Amino acid sequence: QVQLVQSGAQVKKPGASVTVSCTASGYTFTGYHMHWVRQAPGQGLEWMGWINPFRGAVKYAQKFRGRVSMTRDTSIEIFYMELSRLRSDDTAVYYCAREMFDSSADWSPWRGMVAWGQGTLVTVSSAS
Amino acid sequence: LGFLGAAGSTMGAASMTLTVQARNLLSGTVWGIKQLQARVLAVERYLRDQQLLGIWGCSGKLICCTNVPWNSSWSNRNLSEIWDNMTWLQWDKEISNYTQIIYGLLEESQNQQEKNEQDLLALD
Amino acid sequence: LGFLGAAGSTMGAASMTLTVQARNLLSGTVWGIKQLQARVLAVERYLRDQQLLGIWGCSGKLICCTNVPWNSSWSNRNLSEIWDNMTWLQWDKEISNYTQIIYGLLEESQNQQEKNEQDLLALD
Amino acid sequence: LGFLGAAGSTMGAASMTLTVQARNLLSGTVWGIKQLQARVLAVERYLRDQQLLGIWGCSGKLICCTNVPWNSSWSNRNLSEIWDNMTWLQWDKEISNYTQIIYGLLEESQNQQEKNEQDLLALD
Amino acid sequence: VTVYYGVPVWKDAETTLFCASDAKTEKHNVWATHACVPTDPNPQEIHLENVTEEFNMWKNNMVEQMHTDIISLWDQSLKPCVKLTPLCVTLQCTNVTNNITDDGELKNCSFNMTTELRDKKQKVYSLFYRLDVVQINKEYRLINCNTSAITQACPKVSFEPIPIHYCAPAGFAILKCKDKKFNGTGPCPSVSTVQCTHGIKPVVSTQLLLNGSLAEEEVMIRSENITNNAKNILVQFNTPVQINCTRPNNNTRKSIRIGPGQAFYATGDIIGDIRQAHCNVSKATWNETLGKVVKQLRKHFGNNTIIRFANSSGGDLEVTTHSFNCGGEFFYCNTSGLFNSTWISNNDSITLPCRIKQIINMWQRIGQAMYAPPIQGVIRCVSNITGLILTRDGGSTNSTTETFRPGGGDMRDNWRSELYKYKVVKIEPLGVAPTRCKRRV
Amino acid sequence: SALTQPASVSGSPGQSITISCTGSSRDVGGFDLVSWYQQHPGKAPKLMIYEVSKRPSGVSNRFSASKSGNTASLTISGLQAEDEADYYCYSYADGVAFGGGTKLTVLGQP
Ligand SMILES: *[C@@H]1O[C@H](CO)[C@@H](O[C@@H]2O[C@H](CO)[C@@H](O[C@@H]3O[C@H](CO)[C@@H](O)[C@H](O[C@@H]4O[C@H](CO)[C@@H](O)[C@H](O)[C@@H]4O)[C@@H]3O)[C@H](O)[C@H]2NC(C)=O)[C@H](O)[C@H]1NC(C)=O
Ligand SMILES: *[C@@H]1O[C@H](CO)[C@@H](O[C@@H]2O[C@H](CO)[C@@H](O[C@@H]3O[C@H](CO)[C@@H](O)[C@H](O[C@H]4O[C@H](CO)[C@@H](O)[C@H](O)[C@@H]4O)[C@@H]3O)[C@H](O)[C@H]2NC(C)=O)[C@H](O)[C@H]1NC(C)=O
Ligand SMILES: *[C@@H]1O[C@H](CO)[C@@H](O[C@@H]2O[C@H](CO)[C@@H](O[C@H]3O[C@H](CO)[C@@H](O)[C@H](O)[C@@H]3O)[C@H](O)[C@H]2NC(C)=O)[C@H](O)[C@H]1NC(C)=O
Ligand SMILES: *[C@@H]1O[C@H](CO)[C@@H](O[C@H]2O[C@H](CO)[C@@H](O[C@H]3O[C@H](CO)[C@@H](O)[C@H](O)[C@@H]3O)[C@H](O)[C@H]2NC(C)=O)[C@H](O)[C@H]1NC(C)=O
Ligand SMILES: *[C@@H]1O[C@H](CO)[C@@H](O[C@@H]2O[C@H](CO)[C@@H](O)[C@H](O)[C@H]2NC(C)=O)[C@H](O)[C@H]1NC(C)=O
Ligand SMILES: *[C@@H]1O[C@H](CO)[C@@H](O[C@@H]2O[C@H](CO)[C@@H](O)[C@H](O)[C@H]2NC(C)=O)[C@H](O)[C@H]1NC(C)=O
Ligand SMILES: *[C@@H]1O[C@H](CO)[C@@H](O[C@@H]2O[C@H](CO)[C@@H](O)[C@H](O)[C@H]2NC(C)=O)[C@H](O)[C@H]1NC(C)=O
Ligand SMILES: *[C@@]1(*)O[C@H](CO)[C@@H](O[C@@H]2O[C@H](CO)[C@@H](O)[C@H](O)[C@H]2NC(C)=O)[C@H](O)[C@H]1NC(C)=O
Ligand SMILES: *[C@@H]1O[C@H](CO)[C@@H](O)[C@H](O)[C@H]1NC(C)=O
Ligand SMILES: *[C@@H]1O[C@H](CO)[C@@H](O)[C@H](O)[C@H]1NC(C)=O
Ligand SMILES: *[C@@H]1O[C@H](CO)[C@@H](O)[C@H](O)[C@H]1NC(C)=O
Ligand SMILES: *[C@@H]1O[C@H](CO)[C@@H](O)[C@H](O)[C@H]1NC(C)=O
Ligand SMILES: *[C@@H]1O[C@H](CO)[C@@H](O)[C@H](O)[C@H]1NC(C)=O
Ligand SMILES: *[C@@H]1O[C@H](CO)[C@@H](O)[C@H](O)[C@H]1NC(C)=O
Ligand SMILES: *[C@@H]1O[C@H](CO)[C@@H](O)[C@H](O)[C@H]1NC(C)=O
Ligand SMILES: *[C@@H]1O[C@H](CO)[C@@H](O)[C@H](O)[C@H]1NC(C)=O
Ligand SMILES: *[C@@H]1O[C@H](CO)[C@@H](O)[C@H](O)[C@H]1NC(C)=O
Ligand SMILES: *[C@@H]1O[C@H](CO)[C@@H](O)[C@H](O)[C@H]1NC(C)=O
Ligand SMILES: *[C@@H]1O[C@H](CO)[C@@H](O)[C@H](O)[C@H]1NC(C)=O
Ligand SMILES: *[C@@H]1O[C@H](CO)[C@@H](O)[C@H](O)[C@H]1NC(C)=O
Ligand SMILES: *[C@@H]1O[C@H](CO)[C@@H](O)[C@H](O)[C@H]1NC(C)=O
Ligand SMILES: *[C@@H]1O[C@H](CO)[C@@H](O)[C@H](O)[C@H]1NC(C)=O
Ligand SMILES: *[C@@H]1O[C@H](CO)[C@@H](O)[C@H](O)[C@H]1NC(C)=O
Repeated sequence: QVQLVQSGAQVKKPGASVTVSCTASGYTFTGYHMHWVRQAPGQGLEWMGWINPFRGAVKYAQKFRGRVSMTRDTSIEIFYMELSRLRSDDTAVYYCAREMFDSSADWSPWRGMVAWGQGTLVTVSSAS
Repeated sequence: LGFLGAAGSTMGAASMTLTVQARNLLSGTVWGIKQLQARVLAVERYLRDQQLLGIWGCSGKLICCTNVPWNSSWSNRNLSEIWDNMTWLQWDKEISNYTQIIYGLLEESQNQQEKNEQDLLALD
Repeated sequence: LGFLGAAGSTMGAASMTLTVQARNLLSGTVWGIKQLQARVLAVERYLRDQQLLGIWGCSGKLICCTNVPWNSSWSNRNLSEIWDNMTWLQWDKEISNYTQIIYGLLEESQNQQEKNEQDLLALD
Repeated sequence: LGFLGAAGSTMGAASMTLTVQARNLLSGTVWGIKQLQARVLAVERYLRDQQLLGIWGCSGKLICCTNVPWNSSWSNRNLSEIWDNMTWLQWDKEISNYTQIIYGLLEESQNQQEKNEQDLLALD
Repeated sequence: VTVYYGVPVWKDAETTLFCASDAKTEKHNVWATHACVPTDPNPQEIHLENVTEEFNMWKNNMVEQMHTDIISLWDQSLKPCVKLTPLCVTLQCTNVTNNITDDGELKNCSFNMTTELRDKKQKVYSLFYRLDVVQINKEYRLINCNTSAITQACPKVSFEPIPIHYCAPAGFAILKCKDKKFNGTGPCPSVSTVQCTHGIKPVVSTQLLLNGSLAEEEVMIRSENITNNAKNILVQFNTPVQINCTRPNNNTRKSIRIGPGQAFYATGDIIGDIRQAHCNVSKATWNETLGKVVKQLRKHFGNNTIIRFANSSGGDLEVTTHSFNCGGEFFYCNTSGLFNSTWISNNDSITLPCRIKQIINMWQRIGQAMYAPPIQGVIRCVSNITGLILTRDGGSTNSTTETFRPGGGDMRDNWRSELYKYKVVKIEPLGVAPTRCKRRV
Repeated sequence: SALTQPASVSGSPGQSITISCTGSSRDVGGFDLVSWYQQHPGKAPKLMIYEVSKRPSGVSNRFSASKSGNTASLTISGLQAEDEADYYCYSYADGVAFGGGTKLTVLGQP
């Protein structure tokens, strides 16, 4: 089976840093790329980055470079998505999307990312 | 011209270079087992080639003759435009369409037909 | 009729299936080491058989004759009651006691002779 | 006289014992991998010898005439002074320097000429 | 019809390729060549004309064979050496450095270790590196103590990349694309055959192809497809770049006993000043090499666009930095200064921090780790840089600027840099032909 | 978003409609990696189709999609109740980009 269990919802203050976990199960961990997708409630769909589990190669988005930081731990088979310098617009639910084909495919890291996680909603509000 | 020396030369000039690559077809613990399996594969493929040649109505090396006509569907051209205007690579690229049944009929209608009446007209 | 296919066929028709088993004779870590051992054994047996065909005065397939005499010891019987009364199975079962000496005779008495007078007559 | 029996015998007599050693050129974990390696070496060497014997234009055994002139320089002797004076051992010892050029020249100049005009004379 | 035996026919195929090495120094079965057969003394390289072959270095199956072969050879040469399962033990470890930032990066750990006699136990000390141990809750322990089994590379063998020739067996020939302007895919005007390849140094490196082949007098930017950012961009230089890689620390090797018959080589006191390795590259020569490579890069993206170089994005230490070996141990140079230039339209040496890491889990096989032994004395080596494993960052709606960052990780790119101009084809000397001849009856 | 999408499409079940994911000459006509997504309200998006003129497994044949040059199109057949969700067009051009979103109504009011 394929299940991408994430962490629970978190409440943050603007200017802080937020990290979220997304564990993978039931497939070869070091052969499938993992897209991280962020969704603010009610608007369009955007993208964090994709991690190659083999050697941890990453590639971020132009508008998130300098803020996002993604790592992983192969031994425990989980994914990490750390976002810092939070802004009021960053209040959203984050999705981790496992890809469909193996990393050695022709267009593997740009495929449809069939498998998706449950999603963690982070609330970044000036209210305390 | 060495191994595969006349690879691009015309067939008429390539008719005399059969020898070099007929000769060089034999070349005389892990990381050492590769040598063993490679040489076994080499000898087995050499025997494929020799057995295919022998079972055909040739039993002769680098050249033979036969009694089967030319099917009128296999690249119907003239002698000049096949023997002087073309090289083996392009030809066997445009001829791999029936090579299987080319060999099938070249063995059936020769070994079990021509060699059949060989057996008969020597048995008569 | 496939490999060993016309085994039960009488030699009148079994003489025409020889090319089938000639073509399929060599059939074109542990649990994988057996593959290598089996393939090298197949190669060795095939080349032993080809060598026996070679040291004999045949140098060909499916047929060869010779000048060495036949022995009554070898299933003394007339042509009809050995080519139409039995197959190769029973006959071999009754002649698989002379195979070494029959091979030796039909080898030395002509290869050590008939090729020698052939060279001598070409030497004139 | 058995495998390598008449080694010291005169070449005229040695011509009659070629087949007894041509017959025995195939002879049918660690400390057992040696058997596999040895049999692979033996079979590959025998196939190298057969490839040489066939590419030279005879494909026959124990006797192979040709159409390439043997210049007197290499021999520097006469028919009696070669076939009687010395056996094959010291003959090879005194000739084991040209065998490369001997083989290459008698193979090329024989095949790629005689076989080519043989196809030509059958082309008419 | 008429069949010919020995017809000049080759077809694309895959087969097991054996090796051949120079006879020139056994050094107790050097990692690269132990049972490798002697190379051909005279490498007959045969040239061809009227020859056109569809080369494809990315669909080439030779590189996969060499990668698996290197994996198996490393495991085989690493198997009989000393197991380091008793090093998993609580390390009472303390800082060494008095002045602030005189050098972490040097940890003096005192621990227990079972001696020759199982009844007795000995108290020993060693100088580990920060990247080699992690803190447990100060008490430290080996970083790969909970995920694999540490195995010391027995120091009798060396890590020298020896030139290796992979030579195809009988019936298989290796085609060499000898033309100058070779892209990586398509017909090759000058195809030449050879028994087997030149001397390949199986170096292990990322972001810089050390001691590679630089015969390409042009900086040919290669990749399986330019438009795909996520696929690494292969670069091969023409002018070598000199590099002075040094480990100024003078380490002494202490043979701590883990007998019976087992030795654990631990670092003794660093006799001399405590320093960190620095990987120097001449600023000028590196500048002009970058100028050449960017001039050639502009041929793949527009006519004139901004090309920006930046430090590695992120990932494992073996990817964010420059992994390699110098004289017997593995260490990394962040090369954050070699990629910081941004170019729009158009004497000293740059110095890079370099961090030692004895324990290594290269190739990311969790089933086995490794412990590189310390090397006595100062380690100094000079290598030549012939290529960059760059990766292109994602573009935008209007990509007037394109930023190139170092990549690597997957070692197959390292091997493709030496096997781009080679491929194996099997021979099919059987082939029919039309003739006027006629066999007799 | 680099991809422009229709706001919403309305109708009854049973007929056939098309969802035009028009884009630029460098995104839909430039490549051939255009895909379509299905996001239930409050549920993580699912892959409703593999790519242009390409259907994957786990989905019904009712989703037939292609690209008409500069205007990629998703045509859903056999309109039914379960289709009631939000559909996101997904193309491929360097850094990954996503469509704004295509709402749809079935067997209900516009
Ligand atoms: C690219 O190619 C470079 C040139 O070959 C190479 O750099 C040289 O590499 C050699 C081999 O590693 C270095 O020499 C050895 O170094 C080790 C470690 O110091 C020594 O143990 C070894 O033997 C000793 O040498 C001592 C004198 O140096 C001597 O007193 C001892 O008795 C003993 O013989 C060698 O000296 C050499 O120093 C490197 N640099 C130079 C100046 O040539 C690069 O490493 C290579 N790069 C890669 C990535 O492969
Ligand atoms: C084998 O041993 C290794 C080495 O000890 C071990 O590696 C560690 O695994 C743990 C997870 O099991 C990692 O822990 C995480 O690290 C990330 C780093 O960014 C943290 O973000 C994680 O969360 C903490 O930090 C956040 C910061 O914003 C906090 O918000 C959050 O509340 C947490 O405090 C978390 O700590 C750890 O980094 C690695 N590496 C090291 C050096 O410890 C590996 O897991 C072991 N394998 C097994 C199967 O035991
Ligand atoms: C890492 O810690 C080691 C243990 O503290 C240290 O080595 C030990 O240092 C002490 C001095 O601090 C030495 O003490 C002995 O020195 C001489 C030896 O003849 C005499 O004065 C006494 O015998 C005295 O006890 C230890 O001999 C020495 N080694 C051992 C085995 O304990 C290392 O130097 C430290 N390494 C670094 C680089 O900090
Ligand atoms: C390898 O990389 C190619 C691009 O270098 C891929 O291609 C596809 O995408 C390019 C644009 O990036 C298209 O290029 C132009 O083609 C013609 C003009 O020659 C026009 O359609 C238009 O100007 C395009 O921009 C390619 O046409 C397009 N190819 C296909 C088949 O759709 C290519 O797909 C990629 N992978 C492979 C397997 O080759
Ligand atoms: C090796 O094992 C011994 C087991 O006793 C450790 O000994 C103890 O060490 C602590 C400090 O770490 C002392 O407080 C105890 O009194 C010691 N016990 C005895 C009986 O000596 C020893 O420390 C271990 N080695 C190291 C380097 O810590
Ligand atoms: C690329 O450069 C950035 C700085 O622009 C590096 O990030 C800093 O690295 C130092 C040293 O490790 C840290 O002290 C800082 O806290 C880091 N800053 C941030 C914002 O993370 C980064 O490590 C460099 N990358 C590489 C691979 O060299
Ligand atoms: C590393 O340090 C050791 C210890 O100083 C050097 O070995 C010798 O040390 C003695 C005592 O200081 C000196 O008298 C010798 O001259 C040293 N050896 C030599 C050859 O000079 C060792 O040489 C040092 N290694 C390096 C490469 O600096
Ligand atoms: C290579 O990149 C590293 C960061 O990954 C640089 O590290 C510096 O580390 C010191 C602390 O030791 C910080 O004060 C600096 O700010 C760091 N610099 C950067 C750019 O992050 C390292 O200097 C880089 N090496 C170069 C530029 O050659
Ligand atoms: C190449 O073609 C020319 C055509 O005239 C021919 O003379 C030459 O022998 C050929 N040689 C090779 C190596 O193909
Ligand atoms: C040759 O083979 C082709 C195969 O299509 C067949 O049509 C033809 O009749 C055969 N014989 C001749 C004389 O062409
Ligand atoms: C003959 O068959 C081969 C193998 O299918 C093919 O590559 C070649 O193009 C064909 N030639 C034709 C159809 O003329
Ligand atoms: C069975 O044996 C008879 C014996 O006369 C023979 O004629 C016939 O062909 C054989 N049939 C087969 C299929 O072997
Ligand atoms: C044939 O050989 C046998 C011995 O194998 C011998 O008894 C017999 O006389 C020989 N000749 C004939 C005609 O049988
Ligand atoms: C060997 O001799 C026996 C004598 O009874 C005979 O039955 C047998 O068929 C002969 N050949 C063999 C064993 O194949
Ligand atoms: C040895 O030489 C002598 C010379 O007279 C000859 O009679 C004898 O038969 C030879 N022996 C062999 C085994 O050739
Ligand atoms: C015979 O003549 C040919 C051609 O000149 C030469 O290659 C060969 O070595 C000569 N060998 C002798 C002396 O038999
Ligand atoms: C082979 O011939 C060369 C040239 O005459 C000579 O130097 C060499 O000694 C010969 N080798 C022998 C007779 O074994
Ligand atoms: C001592 O070791 C700790 C380990 O975390 C390190 O943070 C610290 O900087 C080191 N030095 C001092 C002076 O505490
Ligand atoms: C082939 O060469 C051309 C330039 O002649 C280049 O544009 C193209 O990208 C190359 N193809 C590959 C994939 O190497
Ligand atoms: C590195 O050291 C060697 C040996 O002293 C020297 O030849 C080389 O020029 C140095 N590197 C540079 C870039 O100057
Ligand atoms: C490289 O050299 C040019 C002059 O040719 C200079 O403008 C530029 O700043 C240099 N770049 C670096 C990084 O030194
Ligand atoms: C690289 O260039 C940037 C340009 O802003 C500069 O800030 C940085 O210090 C440079 N790095 C090095 C090591 O020269
Ligand atoms: C390649 O590196 C070596 C040192 O490892 C150096 O001597 C050589 O000059 C460099 N490149 C070339 C071919 O000049």
